[PDB]
Amino acid sequence: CPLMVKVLDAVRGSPAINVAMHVFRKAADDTWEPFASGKTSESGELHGLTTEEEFVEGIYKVEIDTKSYWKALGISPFHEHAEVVFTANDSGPRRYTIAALLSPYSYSTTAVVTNP
Amino acid sequence: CPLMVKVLDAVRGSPAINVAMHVFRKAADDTWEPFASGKTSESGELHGLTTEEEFVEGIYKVEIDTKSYWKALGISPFHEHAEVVFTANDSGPRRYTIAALLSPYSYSTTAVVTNP
Amino acid sequence: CPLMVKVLDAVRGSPAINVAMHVFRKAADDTWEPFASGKTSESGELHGLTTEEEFVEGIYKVEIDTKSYWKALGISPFHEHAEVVFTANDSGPRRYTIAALLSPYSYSTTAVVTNP
Amino acid sequence: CPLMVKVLDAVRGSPAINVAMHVFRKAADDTWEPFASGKTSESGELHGLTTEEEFVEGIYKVEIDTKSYWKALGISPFHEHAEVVFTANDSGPRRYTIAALLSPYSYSTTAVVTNP
Ligand SMILES: N#Cc1cc(I)c(O)c(I)c1
Ligand SMILES: N#Cc1cc(I)c(O)c(I)c1
Ligand SMILES: N#Cc1cc(I)c(O)c(I)c1
Ligand SMILES: N#Cc1cc(I)c(O)c(I)c1
Repeated sequence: CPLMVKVLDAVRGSPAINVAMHVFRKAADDTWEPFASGKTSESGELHGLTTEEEFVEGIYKVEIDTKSYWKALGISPFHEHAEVVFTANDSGPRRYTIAALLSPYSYSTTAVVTNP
Repeated sequence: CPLMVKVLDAVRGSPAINVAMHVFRKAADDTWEPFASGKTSESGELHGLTTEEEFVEGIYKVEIDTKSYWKALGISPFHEHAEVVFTANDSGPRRYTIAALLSPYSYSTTAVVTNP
Repeated sequence: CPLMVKVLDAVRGSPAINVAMHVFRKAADDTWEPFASGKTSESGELHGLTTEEEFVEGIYKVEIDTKSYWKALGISPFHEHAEVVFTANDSGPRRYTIAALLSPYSYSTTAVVTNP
Repeated sequence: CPLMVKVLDAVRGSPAINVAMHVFRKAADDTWEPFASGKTSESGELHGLTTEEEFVEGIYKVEIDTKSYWKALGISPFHEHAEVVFTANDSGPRRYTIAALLSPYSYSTTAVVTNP
């Protein structure tokens, strides 16, 4: 599991559960190709998006569907989604944890990058 | 000032100056059409992106080149850029301030939306 | 304006108005001596806390009553208050902007420090 | 383990390791009494601060020594420490995870509160 995403709800002080996300990888022609997808568990975490073999060097984009999450709570939020765009594995394989901290009109995103 | 972007440097405790960004508007075929652009001033602010007449309902994307900012300071950052994607003006004109608070491995973005 | 505090509401996407705060300065016996206070304006800003002559080297604490702010909106928040503790003016006068970005279960605070 | 604190370094994209913190609890006379202390592990986490039996209702203050952390890296940061002040267990026993995301001139703190 070289890529994990964790999402927290800053309004309720809880993991953000059942948050969908779509992961793209930039292709050779500079377009976004589908890479992986899933939704967060009861812990706010999404594990198992990819494998060490599949997660090669590249530019990846994680699109977190924050709008659906807020709308289901009756909140009309600002953002369409929370986006995270990054180059991965440029200097060899790494493990990435992406955290997203969500409020209706604000989000933060942080990466913890470790060398296995 | 229908749309203003303010960028702060959370490492140095200063406005983030000379930060380049492009703004796009989503087209009917889901592609991103060029809309506005500029770079932040010595106050970290970018004013004059659009006018009220031009800034109508749509999904807008602000792509902030945070990578170039950090690289100019000799820091290898995580993100390729900071993206802010939002629907604007769906209830008629509003004034939007997008704030971005930058660190090498983390950013936060917040919107202040006011009715004229 | 040697010390200014700006407070934003990350749930509603607005300045946080009428937010009360007290500023203290640490005494030689480690107790907190009253220094300044006020509440944020309709722009979310609190100006006029001190003057350059009065604002000398020390450890300062800004105690922002975020709990009362959320309770007035019918939200039970996590924090009793948001505290910002920092040494100021140890290299002579500077100008300080303290920003606080508020959510019920999360806050961020950033400083912008400039040399006059 | 009803209280856990996790600290992340937003400059380096890593857990903040060996970060000291001191936890106080407000006494009946409105003074801060010592409650617990420790430092973060290699994962950025501090477990075992207290027990279910000892962690009664009260107002608690976690003081995270962020200044020593940055200084050891050669950075002169803004804050003396990152503070988290909260009422715990007001409606029965809960489990608290406090996360702190650190930059030299900015920090965020978020709580995840769960019912066992
Ligand atoms: N694999 C895969 C996959 C990638 C994307 I981008 C998706 O939106 C979905 I649904 C699946
Ligand atoms: N923001 C944030 C954040 C909160 C928790 I709890 C984490 O484990 C990580 I990694 C990041
Ligand atoms: N965080 C933050 C923040 C700081 C400043 I100085 C701003 O003007 C705005 I808008 C947001
Ligand atoms: N128990 C305990 C304990 C509480 C505090 I506050 C401390 O600063 C130390 I050192 C230990």
